[PDB]
Amino acid sequence: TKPHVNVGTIGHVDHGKTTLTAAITTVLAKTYGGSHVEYDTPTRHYAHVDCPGHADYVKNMITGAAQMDGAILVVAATDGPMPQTREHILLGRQVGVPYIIVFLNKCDMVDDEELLELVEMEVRELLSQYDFPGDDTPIVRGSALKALEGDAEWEAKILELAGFLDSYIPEPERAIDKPFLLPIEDVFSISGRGTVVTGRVERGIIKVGEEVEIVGIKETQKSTCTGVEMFRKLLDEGRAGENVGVLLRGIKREEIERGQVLAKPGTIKPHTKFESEVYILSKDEGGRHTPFFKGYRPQFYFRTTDVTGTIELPEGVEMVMPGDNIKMVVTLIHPIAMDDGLRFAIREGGRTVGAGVVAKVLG
Amino acid sequence: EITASLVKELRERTGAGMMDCKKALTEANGDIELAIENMRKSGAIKAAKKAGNVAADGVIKTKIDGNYGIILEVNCQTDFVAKDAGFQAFADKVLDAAVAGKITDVEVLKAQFEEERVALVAKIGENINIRRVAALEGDVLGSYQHGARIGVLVAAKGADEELVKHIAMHVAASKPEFIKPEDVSAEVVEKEYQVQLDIAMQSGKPKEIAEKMVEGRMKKFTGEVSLTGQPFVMEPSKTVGQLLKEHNAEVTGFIRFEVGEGIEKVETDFAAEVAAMSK
Ligand SMILES: Nc1nc2c(ncn2[C@@H]2O[C@H](COP(=O)(O)OP(=O)(O)O)[C@@H](O)[C@H]2O)c(=O)[nH]1
Repeated sequence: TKPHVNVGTIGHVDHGKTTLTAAITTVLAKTYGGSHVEYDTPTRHYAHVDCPGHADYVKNMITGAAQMDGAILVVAATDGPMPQTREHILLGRQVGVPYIIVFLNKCDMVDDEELLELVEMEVRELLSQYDFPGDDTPIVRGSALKALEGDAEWEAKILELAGFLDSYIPEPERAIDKPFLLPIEDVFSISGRGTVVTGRVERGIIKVGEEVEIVGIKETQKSTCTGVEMFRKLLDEGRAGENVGVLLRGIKREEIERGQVLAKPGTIKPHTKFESEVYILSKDEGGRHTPFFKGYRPQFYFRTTDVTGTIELPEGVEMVMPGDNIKMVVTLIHPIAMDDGLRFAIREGGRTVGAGVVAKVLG
Repeated sequence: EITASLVKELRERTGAGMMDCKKALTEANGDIELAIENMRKSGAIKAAKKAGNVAADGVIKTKIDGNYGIILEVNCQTDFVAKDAGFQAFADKVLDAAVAGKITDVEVLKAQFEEERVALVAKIGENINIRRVAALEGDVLGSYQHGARIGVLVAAKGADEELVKHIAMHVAASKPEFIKPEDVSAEVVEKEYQVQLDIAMQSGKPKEIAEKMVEGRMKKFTGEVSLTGQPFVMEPSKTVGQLLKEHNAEVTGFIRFEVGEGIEKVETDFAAEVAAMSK
């Protein structure tokens, strides 16, 4: 299957994001044949969204919209960066977009080479101010509208941008290529065979003979896989995406529980305290009807289980209303296997009232 | 004499568009001050072009000076601009002036700041609008800001800083439109009575039953729209009226603004807009 890359455009309302995206689709179709937009290069398939609003983007990211692998910052060369260009880039930094490419639009309306260079240097300096690698950032001098009007010269610049999408955004790592992880759903005992834990392999592959760690909730344990099965039939291995039962050596039924994960040794750790970005459902989205305050003590649902936590609101924030998005520091009552980027639900009484992403593990 | 370096200098001073700077400087024979003046006239026409755009984002700001408080809405098109330091500084400057001058007529505030607004629009490239302003006067005043999107002023008697803050937070969350249930006019209560009786009647409730149910609904109605009849958001087993009585306090006034109130949410379909251009 052709690699999938999630990109997005960000920039001033007037600087041509829509025109560019249309031009990318048009030129890639003419060249290579065949809400969000999609387009393909010979080597990659792209899903492309717009980022018109800061809060809107953060909410979308939290509620499930796949994070951008890369962003295209669109700046018209006629103006150069706007004051709010730093807020566009600051959004990128805040959600941690791994790469930014710049498309300098409307270069057909700028005659002076020295002026294009001033604009370019400003953009590089802004990028570096927010710790993007401004010196090494690809900047394409193009014209969305003229490319869309089929001017050969400017079509080539659309193809150039596409080349950088291809070369500068590394191929996103596939689940199967990541270190093994299975979230445990159920635990059964089998006499004359031993303990079996079930779940859907989230990443990687588990084979008979391989060591695993059992991580979260309780002190980590290690075991060896002595079998893998699917609907009571033995498999040589279990792969990412597959619902399996993993048979374990020696370890006993009472020593393992739902909410723990099976993992390749050394690749995931349990934590209790983390920084997060959260979104609280509105009433119409089936959420809370009323605000909560500093003493709110919900459950945090990680993969297969709830863990109670307390919260620390940001400085100056005393109230959270339905529909809000905010940052919060969460301290769980016991550890759970986690990495930066892990999504969770916020629940009360077993009902989902919000969503979050782990931004930064602390302890 | 229109060097890149001279263009650079004018751009750092004004934050104006690169090409706009080049043009103004060229017409001014290189005089920076004259170019800034030229850009000033140009800018009114740039802003006029944006004045028709819906500006439903922006900020609410509040400021108190003793017995006088101001609440203010300043709009822009995107929340990226609402966060920008320059937009923030403009809204703060407008606020400071409204407090200092005790200005409650938004057209006075608009007139005072039109030139600055235009220069800001010309450089930010979004419609910006000073939309509304109000004052609250009171013995004790407090405010609450729920981020930039909701602001509240509360006026009280007999209430300490914390109590006033908590009532302002309550108002922000629960949007009463009256202070007390008895402040709802007899005329409004009688109209709402007829609304509810019509509804109750057509659901098959016999007249005598409907009438008595609706009398109950009117108490619920004037409670729900009044501050003192609402359940206190921080302890909803009590009303705000009970809270105030526990503290031997009263509320004499409040005002809540929320950004974009009364401006229709424009929906955007990015995929469709891209397809439209793909002719
Ligand atoms: N001159 C010129 N204008 C462009 C070009 N690409 C985009 N634009 C401008 O971009 C504007 C619309 O694109 P966009 O920035 O997405 O704004 P929106 O569609 O109004 O939300 C149009 O008014 C065009 O003038 C280009 O290559 N040349």
